[PDB]
Amino acid sequence: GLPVMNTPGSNQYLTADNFQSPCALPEFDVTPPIDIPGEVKNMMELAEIDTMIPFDLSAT
Amino acid sequence: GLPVMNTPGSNQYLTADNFQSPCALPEFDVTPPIDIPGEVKNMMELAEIDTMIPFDLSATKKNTMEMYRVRLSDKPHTDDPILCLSLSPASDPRLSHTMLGEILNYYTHWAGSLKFTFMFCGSMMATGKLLVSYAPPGADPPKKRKEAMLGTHVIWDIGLQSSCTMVVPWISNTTYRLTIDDSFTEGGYISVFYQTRIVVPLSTPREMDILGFVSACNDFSVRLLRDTTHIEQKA
Amino acid sequence: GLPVMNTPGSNQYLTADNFQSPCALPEFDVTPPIDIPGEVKNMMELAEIDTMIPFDLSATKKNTMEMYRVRLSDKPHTDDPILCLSLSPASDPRLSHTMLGEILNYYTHWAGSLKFTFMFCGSMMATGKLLVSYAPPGADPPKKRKEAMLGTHVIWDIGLQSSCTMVVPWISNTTYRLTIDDSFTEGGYISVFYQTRIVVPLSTPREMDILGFVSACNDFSVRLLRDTTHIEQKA
Amino acid sequence: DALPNTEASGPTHSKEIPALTAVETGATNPLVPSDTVQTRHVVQHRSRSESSIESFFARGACVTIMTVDNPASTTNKDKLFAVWKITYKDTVQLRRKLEFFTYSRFDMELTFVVTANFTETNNGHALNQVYQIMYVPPGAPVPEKWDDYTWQTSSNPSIFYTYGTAPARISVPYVGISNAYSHFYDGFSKVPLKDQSAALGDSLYGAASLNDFGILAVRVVNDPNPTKVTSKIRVYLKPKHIRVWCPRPPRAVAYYGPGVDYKDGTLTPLSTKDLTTY
Amino acid sequence: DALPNTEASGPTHSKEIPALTAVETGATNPLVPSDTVQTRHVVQHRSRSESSIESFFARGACVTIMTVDNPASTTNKDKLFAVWKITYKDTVQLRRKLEFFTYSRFDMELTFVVTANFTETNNGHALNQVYQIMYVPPGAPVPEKWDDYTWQTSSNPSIFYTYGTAPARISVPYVGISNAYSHFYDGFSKVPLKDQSAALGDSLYGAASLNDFGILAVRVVNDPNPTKVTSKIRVYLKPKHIRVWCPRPPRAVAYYGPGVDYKDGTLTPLSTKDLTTY
Amino acid sequence: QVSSQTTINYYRDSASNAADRVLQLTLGNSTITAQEAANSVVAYGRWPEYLRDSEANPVDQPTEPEVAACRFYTLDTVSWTKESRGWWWKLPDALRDMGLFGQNMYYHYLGRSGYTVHVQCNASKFHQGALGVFAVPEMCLAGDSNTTTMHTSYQNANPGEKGGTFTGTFTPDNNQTSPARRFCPVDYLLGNGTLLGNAFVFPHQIINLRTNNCATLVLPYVNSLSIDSMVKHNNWGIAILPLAPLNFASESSPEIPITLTIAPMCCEFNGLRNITLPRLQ
Amino acid sequence: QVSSQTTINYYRDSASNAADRVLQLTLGNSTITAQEAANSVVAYGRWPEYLRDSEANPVDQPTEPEVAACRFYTLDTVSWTKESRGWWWKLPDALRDMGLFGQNMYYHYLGRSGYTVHVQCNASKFHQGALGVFAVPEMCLAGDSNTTTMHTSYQNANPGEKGGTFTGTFTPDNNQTSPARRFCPVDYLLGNGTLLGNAFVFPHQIINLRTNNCATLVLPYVNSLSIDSMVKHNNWGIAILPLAPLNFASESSPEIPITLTIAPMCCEFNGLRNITLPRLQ
Amino acid sequence: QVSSQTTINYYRDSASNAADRVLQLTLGNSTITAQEAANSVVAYGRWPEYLRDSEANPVDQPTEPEVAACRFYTLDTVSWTKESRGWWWKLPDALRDMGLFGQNMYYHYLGRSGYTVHVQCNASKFHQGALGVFAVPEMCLAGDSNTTTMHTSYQNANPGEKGGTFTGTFTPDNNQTSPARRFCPVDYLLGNGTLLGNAFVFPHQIINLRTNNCATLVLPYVNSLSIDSMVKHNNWGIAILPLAPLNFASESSPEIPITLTIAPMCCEFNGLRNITLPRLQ
Ligand SMILES: CCCCCCCCCCCCCCCC(=O)O
Ligand SMILES: CCCCCCCCCCCCCCCC(=O)O
Repeated sequence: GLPVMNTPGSNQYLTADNFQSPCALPEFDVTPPIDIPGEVKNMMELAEIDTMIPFDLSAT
Repeated sequence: GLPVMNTPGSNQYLTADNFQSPCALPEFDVTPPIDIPGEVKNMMELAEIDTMIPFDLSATKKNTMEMYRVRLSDKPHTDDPILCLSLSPASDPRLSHTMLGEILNYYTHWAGSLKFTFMFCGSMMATGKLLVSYAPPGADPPKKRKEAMLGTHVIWDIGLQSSCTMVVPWISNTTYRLTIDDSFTEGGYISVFYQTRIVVPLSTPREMDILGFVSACNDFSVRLLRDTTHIEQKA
Repeated sequence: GLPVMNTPGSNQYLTADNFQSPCALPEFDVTPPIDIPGEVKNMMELAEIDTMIPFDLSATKKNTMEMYRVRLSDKPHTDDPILCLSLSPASDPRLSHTMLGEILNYYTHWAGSLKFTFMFCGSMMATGKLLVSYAPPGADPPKKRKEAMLGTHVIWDIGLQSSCTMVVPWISNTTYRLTIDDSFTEGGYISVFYQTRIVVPLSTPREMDILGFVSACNDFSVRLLRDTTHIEQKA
Repeated sequence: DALPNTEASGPTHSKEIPALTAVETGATNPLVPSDTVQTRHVVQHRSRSESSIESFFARGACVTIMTVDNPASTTNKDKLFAVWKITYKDTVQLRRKLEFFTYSRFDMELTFVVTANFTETNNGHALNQVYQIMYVPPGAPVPEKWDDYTWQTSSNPSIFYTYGTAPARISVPYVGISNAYSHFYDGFSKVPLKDQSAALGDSLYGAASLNDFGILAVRVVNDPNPTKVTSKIRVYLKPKHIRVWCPRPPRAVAYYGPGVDYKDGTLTPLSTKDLTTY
Repeated sequence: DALPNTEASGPTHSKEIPALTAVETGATNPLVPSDTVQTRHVVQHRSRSESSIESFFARGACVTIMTVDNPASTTNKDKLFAVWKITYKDTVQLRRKLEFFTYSRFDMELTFVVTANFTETNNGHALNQVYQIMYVPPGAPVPEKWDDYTWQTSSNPSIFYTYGTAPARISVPYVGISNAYSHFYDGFSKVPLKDQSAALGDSLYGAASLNDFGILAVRVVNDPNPTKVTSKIRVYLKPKHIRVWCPRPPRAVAYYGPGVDYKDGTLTPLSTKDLTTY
Repeated sequence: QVSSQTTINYYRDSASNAADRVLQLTLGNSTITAQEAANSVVAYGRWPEYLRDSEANPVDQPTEPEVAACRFYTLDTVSWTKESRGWWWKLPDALRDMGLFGQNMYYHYLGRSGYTVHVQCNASKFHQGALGVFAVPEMCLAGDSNTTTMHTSYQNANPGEKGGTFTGTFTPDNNQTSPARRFCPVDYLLGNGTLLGNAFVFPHQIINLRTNNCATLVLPYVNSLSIDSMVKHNNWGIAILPLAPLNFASESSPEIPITLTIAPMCCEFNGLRNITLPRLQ
Repeated sequence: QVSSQTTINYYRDSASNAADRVLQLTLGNSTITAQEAANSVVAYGRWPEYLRDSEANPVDQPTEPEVAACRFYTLDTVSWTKESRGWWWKLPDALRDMGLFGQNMYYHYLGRSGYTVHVQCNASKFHQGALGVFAVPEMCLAGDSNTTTMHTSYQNANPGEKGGTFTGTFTPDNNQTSPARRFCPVDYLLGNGTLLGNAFVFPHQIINLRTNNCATLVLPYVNSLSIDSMVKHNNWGIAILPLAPLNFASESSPEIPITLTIAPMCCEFNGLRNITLPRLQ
Repeated sequence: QVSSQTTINYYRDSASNAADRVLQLTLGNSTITAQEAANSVVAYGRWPEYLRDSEANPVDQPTEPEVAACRFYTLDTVSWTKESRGWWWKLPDALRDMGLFGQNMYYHYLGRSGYTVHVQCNASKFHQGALGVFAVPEMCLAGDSNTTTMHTSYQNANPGEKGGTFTGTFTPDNNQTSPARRFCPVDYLLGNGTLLGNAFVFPHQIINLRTNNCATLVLPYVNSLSIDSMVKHNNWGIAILPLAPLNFASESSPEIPITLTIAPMCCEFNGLRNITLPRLQ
């Protein structure tokens, strides 16, 4: 067969790697998405919504 | 799936391999680079900057400012060399710690033309001449002006300009030289003599000083990166 | 990631595989090649250079200059062979250590036409003739001139030119011959006889000497590299 | 690249005197061998590729050794997970190579090589161990027990290395908040104001959060065996795509801590050599 | 390549006499079988490909055996890391194959095969070991302890081999300072000058730094176990892209050291054989 | 991509990929002349420039004093006796109580600026000596205590215009009760721990009393950041070390004075607020 | 790249990839004639040539003596008695005290040169013998001590023009106090440890007294280096061994003399300096 | 290469890749006639041919006797009694003392040749029987000793023209002092150890006394080698076995004779020398 050479970093689980993996539910029909109001496409969109500052974090 | 066959050399960590690895910070926005003055794109660019040669690594002077001063005088003319040093830029004790030497000690091969400059830090009325000689290896090292002239040499006039450059050419049987003091790949010898003694008028200091400088020429090069012995992590 | 399947033969070191491996000295500048006289681009080029055959590997002469001399004489004509040797270039004790034999002992197959030259290192007034015969295998080895002539033969005149070439052709049932003394893949026999005795005038030396030479012809070839038994790393 | 060809030269009698210069200015003499010697034409093959910044730094170097053990459940002593603050100033060789230059932008490539060994005289059995290597940026909670919530790695990237396989490896982009890593920083993080307590505003010299990259926490995922098993993760750091700025003179005396300090007895780098002696 | 076809021939009666020549000149006779024998036409299929320089050298050969142990921490004896000076003159077979020719430019491919074994009668446990193989060029510091600074491999290339995986392997270009490796060197590195001490200038015959390639240091990264574990790294060297110059006669008597010396009793290579005996 | 001697990138993130004597210069209302100055050094070959919006981190409109701050301030003079090892002034910490530049740098939070340093020292034809002026970037200096690291205080690490001095020999601050937290830079080590001989890698000039009596250095703004606080971070640093000792007519007490004249160039500021009143003594 | 019987290169570095009687010749002011010389051997088919700049390592202008050094020097004569095993002269070590060539090679550091070796030995039609002259490149020879290796001294390994001799039988230098450090090359082993029979791989000729009385060898400059020191490295080496012993009219004491005439060709030098004065006796 | 049901070759070496009654025939001066011969068998459908230079191993000019050796030699006759199991003649070992063919094969080292075998056996309409003639290539036969293997001698394995016989039952050569080293091929096993029934895979004919009285076989030259020694290697082998026993008029002693006539065809020789004089008795 093809000659290969396993480089360092093989057989490790990195929790930030985008690697394709086999599907455990092949042919699984997927419920189509529907237009649900309020789709957030970035976390910054949440940072731009005003929120009260708990100023008086004192004692009582 | 595809049939493969793990060849020898798999699952080994070689510390000189350019292999792509997964990013642990995906999508990480990167601060853009800015134009910072003084970008060095090659280590040779550092080897070409003159740096004082600590000539007088003897007893007291060693590890003190005095080690950078070569003391001349107004003595009557003599053939005894003013200074001497073997052209082992990476292993010579005087040249080992110069910037050229520091860069060399990270590589095991070097090949090029050196540039020894000398500056005369003396009075304005101190006039004279010197002979700066380079003698390739394979013979008796020069010890008198009689033998030094036969090699490469330059006659430096100390009248107005305070500096003189001797371009030590690339004479070598091998295309490269080892950065270890080696018998086969010797570099040669360099010496400075009085051609005509320094003559100072009256009411003038009678003890000059000349400072050396060693740099690489534009044809220099090194290869086969290695580790340096100048730094040790004690324990 | 991509789905693969390690086939058998993975993670094994085969010492005859041409697999790319990571470089441990990246960017290493390489000294350019220069035209050095005498570049050999094939081992056969060495097998085609004549080399003396140590004919007389007998008792005293063995391991001494004398082993290279075949002694002729002025004796009356006789049918007894001057010399004899089997055509086993790689296992014959005489041909084993010749350059042809040394190259062969690194390969287990050989097939081609050999070139046996003989030089007559005798006096200028020593004239005569010899019969150099090659008899393929499968019969009684020649022991008299009567039987040798029936095979291939060349009549060498020793008048002026000191040398004679016998091209031993490629007669073989197999397309290759083993480099081990073998019964099936025998090479044959080669012998030298007096056709007409050496006749020397008076006041002339009465004991000549002929030196052999064995080389490969331009159609020679070997294959299936192997190890040699001529060198042993004792302990 | 083919270095400049060494052009030919012959006898000259001019008055340009390129040999003599003045070092008082800050410009080095560009003199070449052809100027001061009779030189023959020479085709030049040598190239400076091996000496470029990448080729000079294109080699991983150990930057730390982290000890993590798996004490036997028989002994009540808790497990030892290793928290190592990210920095290249634990060693000398990589530090010395980097401290040639003042600023540097380089992507990084970290490789973890793990080893293990039994400690108790009892030659017991320990099943293959799995190590977790979690990166805790500046601010994220620091694990205090080997089995607390922080190990969930919900946002902290982490690597699971199965001992005995190929060493772990991961790349990282340039993560500096500034526009280049500051190898040296002449200043402070606080300015002691004239109208406040002395303690406030007191900060270590040349210490700034520019080199604040968080910690790296390594633990043995396996719950303790009956036999203690020690292990030592080694981190090898390779700078990729490295650009450097503002060269400096290499360190001559042995390092002392993170700063540019030197110890009392280390101030004798050079060696004895008579002035007139080849 | 298809070797020359064996052309046909027949009876001849000319006076060219190609059979007779003179060996006094240095030119071998180009005679061919068709000239001295009646030869039949033969299409030629045999090729000399297997016998080319590459195919003759395209096989790795062991060049050394390096012993490295991991003594039990119970015994105070220090670890044994192996420093082997790079050379192909430790063995004979590769040396003898190379010493056919006088000069050689060949890239190299080194493969490390490691093996391990327990030594103490106690059948203890030793976790999988990791070996470091570091190349120390000529001049770089030589490690003196298994755990000193020099092992950081800041600039020295190094391989970490996890015992039990595929043998380590790495390629190297032509690293000779000269334009070709000098298998033989007739000369010295110093010339004893008439006006200096005898000791100075005394150098070994045929010894030069042309074959000065530095050392190779191998150690067991794992800190010591309770049970000693020995190991033996074998280095197999394959010349790639090899060009050779100035052939020579192959060695006939057993080698003796690096030079061309031969021992007293080894000067009897040939074997007994009567002159007239098939 | 088949590159010359098949390079395929499999990971989206980029980090995952594989590998002359005469001189006269005028700044504002200040003019400097020198008839025997051996040309100038544009450190790193970059003239100071105003911040360009293409690389602008802050948003606030920058206050450029222009003439009122880009002037030549002459720092105090220092005697170059025979047994003097050197001096060092950190910038812009030196120009902190100099005219309106000090006021601007204390009032404004962020500030960038290049400099033009003119070192002046003149001696007769019968004098003998040579100075070396190096513009060390990010100039750090070693501490005095071997029991602690990076322990120097703000007051001692920022002498002001008075500057500092290099000591011939190291001397640990053995006082363990109230450490002096004071720099102790050895002269030949240059303070940083490197060697003086290599210090020529930095932008530099030499004032050789036989040839020239002045040294001009145009130092651009080098920093990891486009703009940074001037009260905390001292970008550059001038170090004047005598390469060859002073000598004159066999006289064992020769003194000549050395003066510095520093002119901020293309100095910009941002972030105005209450004025910094730091503790310095 | 689909090669004939898919070759893809994955690593940037290249190392990572997968696998006739009459003769008269004049040199300078010297002329050589031979009416029964059996042609010449251009060793390795390469005529000596001056260094070409395309493969020029040093920069210094080369001094080519031309006529003053490219002459035919006749080394001493040697008697070829019946019981003589051979002789060997190393080059250019032989031409070290020969005219101006010796002076040039001692004065100049680096030097390259080809040679033209003419071996002359003439005998009557009634003489019987044969010499073999081999121009061994990089000719090494075995030492005399089995207790040490590469222990030969410079003085003994460079006999000069006197040359050396091959010994019939090996004899260890048993003296352990003051070793002779002297070559002891066995005749049939050729000294190197190889066999004499194979020695014909080297450039060679045969002086067969029945046919020819001379042997001409044009030896180019072969060396790992374009130019190399001549006082250290002896490039070539001439070995004359009698293949068949001398014989004449049943006389047990026949002698004939053998002479060598060596002419440097295209000799170039570099690196002039004080003259080497080596220790040789 | 996308083959039908992606094949990429990664290794240069190829081994690494993945997976009718009337007949009258004249040869030379000999003529054969048969009015009731049932056609001929060109074994393997290949007529004998002279060696073609495209597949010629040796170089020596080949001696083709042509008419002098390509003749029909009639080997001795053998009686086919009722209780006879068979006969076998190896070729060319049978034609070793037949005319000039024997002389040529003994004189010449290498020799190739095809054959034309005509088996003749005639019986009346009242006779009952059937022979099978098989031209076994590389015909080996089993030894007689169970204590040794491949121990047969040259003399016994090459009977000559007399031929051999098949034995009804195996009988070990129990003599352990002087083993007979003699073939003991069992009739139904065919000697090789296979079965007789399958022996029809070989080129063959059947002489059925009711239909035909002759059998012609044109055997080409089959061998791993283009040309091979004739004194060592016996290429073919003729085995005549009676499939059905002879019977005639209820008579218990019926005999008829069987004759062989073998004609070498396209016989070529190489490598002339002294004549082989082998030991055969
Ligand atoms: C342990 C698994 C995940 C690890 C994620 C990457 C760890 C490194 C991230 C910070 C690196 C920045 C500092 C390196 C350069 C420097 O300090 O000069
Ligand atoms: C051990 C890991 C890294 C190793 C790096 C490569 C080691 C070999 C480098 C020098 C090889 C040069 C000498 C080989 C050829 C010879 O001696 O003939």
